[PDB]
Amino acid sequence: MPPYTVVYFPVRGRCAALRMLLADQGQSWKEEVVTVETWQEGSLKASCLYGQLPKFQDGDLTLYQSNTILRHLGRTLGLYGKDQQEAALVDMVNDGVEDLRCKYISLIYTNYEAGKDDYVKALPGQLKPFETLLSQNQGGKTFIVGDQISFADYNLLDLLLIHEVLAPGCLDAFPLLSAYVGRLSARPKLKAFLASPEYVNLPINGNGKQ
Amino acid sequence: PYTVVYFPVRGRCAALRMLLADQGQSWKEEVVTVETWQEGSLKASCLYGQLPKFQDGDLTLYQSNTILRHLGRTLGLYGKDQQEAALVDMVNDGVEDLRCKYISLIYTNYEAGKDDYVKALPGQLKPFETLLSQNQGGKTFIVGDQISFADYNLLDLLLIHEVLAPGCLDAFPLLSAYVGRLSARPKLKAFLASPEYVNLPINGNGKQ
Ligand SMILES: O=C(O)c1cc(/N=N/c2ccc(S(=O)(=O)Nc3ccccn3)cc2)ccc1O
Ligand SMILES: O=C(O)c1cc(/N=N/c2ccc(S(=O)(=O)Nc3ccccn3)cc2)ccc1O
Ligand SMILES: N[C@@H](CCC(=O)N[C@@H](CS)C(=O)NCC(=O)O)C(=O)O
Ligand SMILES: N[C@@H](CCC(=O)N[C@@H](CS)C(=O)NCC(=O)O)C(=O)O
Repeated sequence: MPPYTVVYFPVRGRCAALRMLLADQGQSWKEEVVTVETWQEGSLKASCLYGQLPKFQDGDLTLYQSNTILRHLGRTLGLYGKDQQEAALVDMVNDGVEDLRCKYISLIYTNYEAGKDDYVKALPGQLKPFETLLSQNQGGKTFIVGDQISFADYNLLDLLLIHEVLAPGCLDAFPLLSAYVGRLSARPKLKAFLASPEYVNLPINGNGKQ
Repeated sequence: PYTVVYFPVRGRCAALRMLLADQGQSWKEEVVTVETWQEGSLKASCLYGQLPKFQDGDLTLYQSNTILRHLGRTLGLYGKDQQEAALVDMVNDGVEDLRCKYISLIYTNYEAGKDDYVKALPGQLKPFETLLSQNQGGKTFIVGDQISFADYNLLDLLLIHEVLAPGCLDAFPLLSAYVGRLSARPKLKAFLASPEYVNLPINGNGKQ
């Protein structure tokens, strides 16, 4: 049996990046699907530390919070930079990704209809920093930080892929980010995973908007 | 060589300053006035257009939690092993989630939402009381038996909530004892009583 178990709703949401990480790294994991019915029952919610999913288990280590899970996997699987300097930069990129993810989630669940236009207008300004980080690292030819993949790469890749669905062509103005997405999307295991029913047949968000 | 660039408020820099002080580290403060910020040049050079900005030698960092993790990693305040490091991260993310709600209240709707906020508070503080009860009965730190960067961040969050809602920790025996115990550490105690800390407002709009 797999030592990894991810407990989540049947959506990609905040679990898309860690699933891409596990798949690309050749790890096995078990998915425990939580239906809205089961969640509204109350018992599972009450046992979750902050009353929220995802919940992750590595052996008998139970974790909550998507970024804690990413950092844990980054640390145990060696996807956290080659030294402390790179680890700090990997963290800085991930926090940036998380900041934009929060705005995206707010749009999707709070005011999709009304704020989608303003959101898409401000997007270039939000994506520029990542284009800049990439240009400073070997000319954007490898990963977001250093010359080895890190957990921040999977998180950034997911953020870019869901924005391409929200605003098709938003990456056209960013040559380095565009090439980065195509390059990472082509990795053997990741490519196989992104094309699988497991990934494709899951909606991005829980309210049907994207 | 540490340098923290920030506005003249405690805000998101309070915890890292408490960390540096308690650990006996020296740092230089570069104050950014609203005037200087509105000039535009500094903002434009900041990676995500925001402060704090931190320098460790020639390593320039942005994002308060990135700075905390960096100091946690280099100063040895990140748990004794990977299992503890993951738990330290889980506590910090929880602190950051409540901090975001606090900041939203303070700057978005202080007058209208303060009552609802204070009513929901016990529910938000319970998880930390529970974490503490599971660690040697709440007698040491939030994770393990050594202090971590999450302790300083949680301490700051609890101290600013006591200012917002005096007595909110009365219902939480472990959190109450935890605050008093950490607040009594020699260097931290000296720092929390200094002009450098005391004479700085908590937030930029005067609300607290
Ligand atoms: O950050 C987040 O991930 C975030 C997520 C939020 N909600 N997620 C949800 C909400 C409802 C469900 S659900 O299981 O009831 N319904 C579903 C499940 C699968 C596909 C479509 N709908 C699944 C996920 C709501 C606010 C947020 O900030
Ligand atoms: O997360 C945050 O830190 C956060 C911070 C925010 N604003 N911070 C500010 C805003 C204005 C200033 S300021 O330099 O113009 N004014 C000041 C400075 C010192 C004391 C009182 N006011 C200083 C900090 C606004 C929204 C946020 O979400
Ligand atoms: N900060 C947490 C947030 C997790 C979160 O928002 N979970 C949502 C779904 S993705 C949830 O559990 N919603 C149910 C609820 O809060 O009632 C993380 O990064 O994992
Ligand atoms: N996620 C960042 C947020 C930083 C932030 O919100 N900075 C605010 C003040 S603390 C800022 O620079 N505001 C000026 C602006 O954005 O115009 C962090 O944790 O440091």
